[PDB]
Amino acid sequence: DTKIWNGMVGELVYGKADIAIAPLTITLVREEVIDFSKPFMSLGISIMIKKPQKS
Amino acid sequence: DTKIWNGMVGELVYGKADIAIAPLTITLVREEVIDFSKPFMSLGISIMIKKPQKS
Repeated sequence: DTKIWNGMVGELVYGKADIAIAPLTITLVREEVIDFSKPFMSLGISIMIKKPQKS
Repeated sequence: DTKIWNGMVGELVYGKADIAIAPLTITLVREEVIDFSKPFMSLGISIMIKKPQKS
């Protein structure tokens, strides 16, 4: 409704922070409001399961 | 010696091509001469072996 970026983006768009070195997902809506560097950590959705156990 | 980029970079730096949509490794020496987009295909050096031959 207010279309206010909160968080670290709201600290970068509104000038409260000079840069954000943090785990931050580069999305297209975040791309248009702040300039990202090239990604240092490629990742994605992964599968966490228990380790198998003898039974 | 001549410090001439060949290839598609030599087609982009020297204006012979307007854009390069191609499999192209984003390196730092290539970053300074042409502007890359954010990477669409994260990858790296992988291990190709034969499939096991259980018979």
